[PDB]
Amino acid sequence: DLVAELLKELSNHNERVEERKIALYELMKLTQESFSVWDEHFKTILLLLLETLGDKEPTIRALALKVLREILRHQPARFKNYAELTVMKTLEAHKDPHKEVVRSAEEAASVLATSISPEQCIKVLCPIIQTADYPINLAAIKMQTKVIERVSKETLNLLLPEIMPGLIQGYDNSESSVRKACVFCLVAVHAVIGDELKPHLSQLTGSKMKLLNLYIKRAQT
Amino acid sequence: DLVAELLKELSNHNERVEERKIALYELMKLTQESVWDEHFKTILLLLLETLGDKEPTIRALALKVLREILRHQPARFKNYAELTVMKTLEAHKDPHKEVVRSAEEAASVLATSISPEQCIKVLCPIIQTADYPINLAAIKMQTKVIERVSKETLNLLLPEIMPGLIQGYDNSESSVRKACVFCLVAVHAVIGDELKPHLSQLTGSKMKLLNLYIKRAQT
Amino acid sequence: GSTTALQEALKEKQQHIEQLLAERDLERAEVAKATSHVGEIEQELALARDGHDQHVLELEAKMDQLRTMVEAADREKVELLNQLEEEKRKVEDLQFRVEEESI
Amino acid sequence: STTALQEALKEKQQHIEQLLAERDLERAEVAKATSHVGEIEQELALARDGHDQHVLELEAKMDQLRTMVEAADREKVELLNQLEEEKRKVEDLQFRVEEESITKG
Repeated sequence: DLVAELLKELSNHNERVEERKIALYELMKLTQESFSVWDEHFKTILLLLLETLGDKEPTIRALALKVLREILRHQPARFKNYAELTVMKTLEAHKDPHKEVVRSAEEAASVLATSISPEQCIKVLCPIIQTADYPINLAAIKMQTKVIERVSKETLNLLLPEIMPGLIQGYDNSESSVRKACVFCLVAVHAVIGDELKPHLSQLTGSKMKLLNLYIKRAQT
Repeated sequence: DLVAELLKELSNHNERVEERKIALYELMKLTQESVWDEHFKTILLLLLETLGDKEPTIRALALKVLREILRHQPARFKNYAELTVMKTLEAHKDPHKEVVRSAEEAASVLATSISPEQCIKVLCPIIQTADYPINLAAIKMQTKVIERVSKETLNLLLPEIMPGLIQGYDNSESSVRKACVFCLVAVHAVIGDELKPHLSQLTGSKMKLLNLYIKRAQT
Repeated sequence: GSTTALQEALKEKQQHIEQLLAERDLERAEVAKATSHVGEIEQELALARDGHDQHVLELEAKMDQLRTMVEAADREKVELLNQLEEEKRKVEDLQFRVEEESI
Repeated sequence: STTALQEALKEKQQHIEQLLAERDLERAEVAKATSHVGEIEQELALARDGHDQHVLELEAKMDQLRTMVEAADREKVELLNQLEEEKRKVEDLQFRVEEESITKG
């Protein structure tokens, strides 16, 4: 009944800002402490959060993202069939003009990156890496990296032909953060498959290989 | 009599650390709340003595107290400016980060309280001869003092100030070079183009760097 | 015929005796009531004292714990502030150097 | 006859006086008990009142201390965020430096 009431408060999109902040804070508080309530009421909560991400009020969005971060951090398994949507919405939230929202979105992206099934994440992210606008592609590459850190050698190896084009073309991007992100992602691949990576990088210039090798040696120590 | 007991507590050099912490906290508390007219000097002396304490936290707290006295009653430092400045800048060479921080705060408050002319005059030879990071803090404080002077006084003191900034600009330590750049910017804020003839002996590159940072300060 | 008068005096005195007895009984009842009252208020004093005592002890425990939390948290806060300051100074140095190289 | 009545009278009067004295003592006991009741009542009152004030103050310090803890933890979180931002900013600058280092030589 308490959950239903909080849920009823949260259904008022773009209105009752203070009361809904209170409701969200209460949601987070309860999330920190029942465990079996989610089995019946999770999905509605998720849906409402994702709707509230589109709010006119920035702070409501940021708070919503912090809440999503907590829910992800406590009970990840229930996101299994909703990963692609969640990723997309979060990455979208990275394009917000308000800095606090982007920050909370980056935190949420980190935990999401440590929660979601890795294969599907990569598979979803590839066209996003290739086609999304700055800085969505940036957050997507970062997340892809954090995912690569959790994959097996065999699986990564099998997924490489799909992963690589985005990283190679992305390395030629004009935005410093993107190039840096691609270098780091390559470093993370190298951490897993080692020398086997080298034939995939035949299309890079010597300068870029220098830059990559430096960060590899840096990552080793 | 309430103050006297605290003062007597503070007379115990390098000992009774917690009790002297209590005395210092109480003294600060009183500073937040006309006694000084009769009892200032002795306290000041103890504070300076306290800068030489073996206990770092005692020193940091002492610097915060000094900061409070400076912030509340600057005028009383009139005849002790040279000394207090010397001591604070000396305190900037402490190995403890918290102490260096509190020393920067105390130096900061000191810069807005002390007579600007005497401050500059005292600071110049320190800039010219002191070791890192004393010279650095001296330059930064020089900047904060420069922000408070009229054009004429700065103009009168320029021939003494400039050599330290130029030589500091040639210092091997990056922080000193940058601080010197900022001080030159702060002078430029007051006297504008008149600075240029004093900089005729500078290379083109550092002139470029200066012009860029000036332009950054302008917008 | 004063015998009748004496008889009547006896009657009056006997009546007075009975009345005094009733009165005395009432006074004893009031003494008993006051005694019971004393016992009751005594019981209340005991329970009040006990309850307030345990409650105060509990509160003192929680208070001192919260104090410990404040100290630890503030220490961590100061240290974090130091790390932050160092990092800012690193940014500042690197940025200055970059500006120098660009020129 | 008459003598018997006189004797009965005397005895009855003795009983009366005894009853008067007895009643006076009992009224004294009533006064004593009453004073006792008043005293213990006042003691109970002071106990209740004092306990109330004491509890109020302790709860005040409790809530103040709690507010301080909450605020401090919030400030700590904010400092951690700022710390992270500064760290990645440093990292970024270093990357740019290495990149220029390879371009120039």
